[PDB]
Amino acid sequence: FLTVERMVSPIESAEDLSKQTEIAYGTLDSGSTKEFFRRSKIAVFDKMW
Amino acid sequence: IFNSLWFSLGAFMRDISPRSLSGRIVGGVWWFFTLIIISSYTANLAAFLTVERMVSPIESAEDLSKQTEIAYGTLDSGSTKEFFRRSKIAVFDKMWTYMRSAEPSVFVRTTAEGVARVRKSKGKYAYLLESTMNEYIEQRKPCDT
Amino acid sequence: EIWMCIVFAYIGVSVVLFLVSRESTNEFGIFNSLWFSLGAFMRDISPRSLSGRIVGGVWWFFTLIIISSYTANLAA
Amino acid sequence: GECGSALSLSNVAGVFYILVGGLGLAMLVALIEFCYKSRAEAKRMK
Amino acid sequence: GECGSALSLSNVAGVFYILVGGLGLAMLVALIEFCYKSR
Amino acid sequence: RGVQMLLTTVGAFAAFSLMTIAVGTDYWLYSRGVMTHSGLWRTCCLFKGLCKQIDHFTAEYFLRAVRASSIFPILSVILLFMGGLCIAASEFYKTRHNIILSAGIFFVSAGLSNIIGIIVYISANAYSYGWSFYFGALSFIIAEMVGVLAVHMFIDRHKQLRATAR
Amino acid sequence: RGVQMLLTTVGAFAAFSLMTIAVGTDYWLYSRGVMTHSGLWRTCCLFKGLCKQIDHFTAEYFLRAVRASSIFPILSVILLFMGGLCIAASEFYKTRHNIILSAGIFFVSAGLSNIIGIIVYISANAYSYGWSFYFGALSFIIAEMVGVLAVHMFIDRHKQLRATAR
Repeated sequence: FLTVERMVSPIESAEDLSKQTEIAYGTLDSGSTKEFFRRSKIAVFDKMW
Repeated sequence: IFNSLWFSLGAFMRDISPRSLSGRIVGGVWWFFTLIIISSYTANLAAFLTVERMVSPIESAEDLSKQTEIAYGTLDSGSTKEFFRRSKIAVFDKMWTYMRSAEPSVFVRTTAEGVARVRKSKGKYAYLLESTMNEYIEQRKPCDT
Repeated sequence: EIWMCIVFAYIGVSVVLFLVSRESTNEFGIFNSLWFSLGAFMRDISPRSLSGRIVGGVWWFFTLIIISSYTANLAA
Repeated sequence: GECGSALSLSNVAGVFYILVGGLGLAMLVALIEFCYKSRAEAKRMK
Repeated sequence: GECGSALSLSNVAGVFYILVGGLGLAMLVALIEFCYKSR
Repeated sequence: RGVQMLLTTVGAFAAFSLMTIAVGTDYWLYSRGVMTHSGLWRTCCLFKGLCKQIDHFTAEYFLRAVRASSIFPILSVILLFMGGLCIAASEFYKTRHNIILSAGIFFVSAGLSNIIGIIVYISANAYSYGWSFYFGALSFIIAEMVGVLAVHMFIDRHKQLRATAR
Repeated sequence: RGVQMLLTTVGAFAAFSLMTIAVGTDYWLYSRGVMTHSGLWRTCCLFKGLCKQIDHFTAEYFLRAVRASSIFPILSVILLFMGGLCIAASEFYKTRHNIILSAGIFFVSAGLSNIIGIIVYISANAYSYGWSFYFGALSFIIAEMVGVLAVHMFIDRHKQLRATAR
């Protein structure tokens, strides 16, 4: 339990968000952020959209 | 008292106290407690073996502003210097106010000079530069920045 | 090298025991003192004079930290 | 881009050191009180 | 696509059990030889 | 009886000379930067065949300075000198109990200085060791045994004195 | 003296009745699938308010069958019955040493059957416990103490016999 716990701690990323499904994430509707993701051509951001 | 203290030290470390059995509870509850301890620091160590991987203490501009051990500066004759000279943010103003009168001068005439100061200052110099250059240098030998 | 260390610890301890001995106590012989050093190195009564006492607790302490250490290293 | 198990003897070996200095001094005080007080009393008798 | 610390008492508790049966039998043989042979 | 004298002298010259040779060379034999040896003063290559001053030393200052100039092992040298000197002094001019015990103490503690110094060296050194280094550690050990025979002879003298006291 | 008799009887009826009640209900109280209780035979809800046969049972067979039908705790029941029965038998018809020791043995070992059975239950159960369950464990404990007073009175009788023997 001791080290199992203590060596843990995760730094994520937008890419980390893209690579997982446990934690949902989203944006405002009807806004420029949604247009950004809708029009993004970056693989991570496209995949997130 | 001397013999009792010896029973204390020898008790903590890994002979026979019992008589009163009113002293039993004291003895056992000791062995209990010290045992919990030794377990605790023991696995604490074993973790220190496993974990304890190093991390940089300070990663921000606010850390730089709050310290004087690590010097920092900018390129001369550039937009970064105009940024600090014209910044109204307390941290950036305070950093400019330090840097502009820090002795010896913390400013460099070339990016190469700033890199050389980072590389040669034993971690006692941090260089403020545009992110594109920083990430470029990050891909350069000796990969120390 | 750490093995050499423990060896030297052992010998120094034992001899120091016999020096504490300076009409005789239980550590009157080098052999018994060495035996004490061994049995302490592994997981029974030094105490009489309280002179040697402190030195013995020093021993148990020292080797205890040690074995703790090499054990953590092990599990690692 | 151009950037892409052991044992620490030292650490407690220091405590070996200190422990041993403790030993030597311990025995010093030991035989200095033994000799000093003990014999001082012995001749102090006659 | 639709797919994207504790303690085990049991394990050695069995050995508690067996250990204790060992106890009861041990004392049985004990007082049966004590009573039987002794008296 | 005289076995104490024999083991005493052979321990004195044995561990003493062995400690001196340990101070000489053959303390660390390994690849240089290309292989060479060194004896905590100057390293000597196999270019190859020459020598150079190699002991170019609150962590760097204190520890590095401590390892520098080989302070502890020289202390072992001087203390051993007092060992043999005070034993050869203990030959005559009886002084039943004082001198033998004294030289014994400074002699065993001298061994402690030797081993402690070895700890300082191996510590600060952070691939093979020098042989006369091993001669130095073994010298510390044999010294320890010599101290055993020393104190043993001393308490023997005590047994003679208190024995004849009645 | 008679304190042995008193503690003996109150231990007998105490731990015995407590074990029976432990067999009754209140062995596991927690959310069902909706919350209910159960006593290793049938669970009863708070739909709500009704009851149903809940103990619907070489790992599944042996372990599950062992936990089934509550074998060990019933063994504790029978053995306790022999406890009180053989002590009330030990009232008269002296038999200085045999009967008291016998009932003591089967009584303490009876406690062992109780605790072991509890182990079987908590084990096989793999959220809160039932209160009469705690009454069962406490019954095993008080039983153990009753055995302590039992054997203590027995060795007392031995002290009387061997004492008067001289």
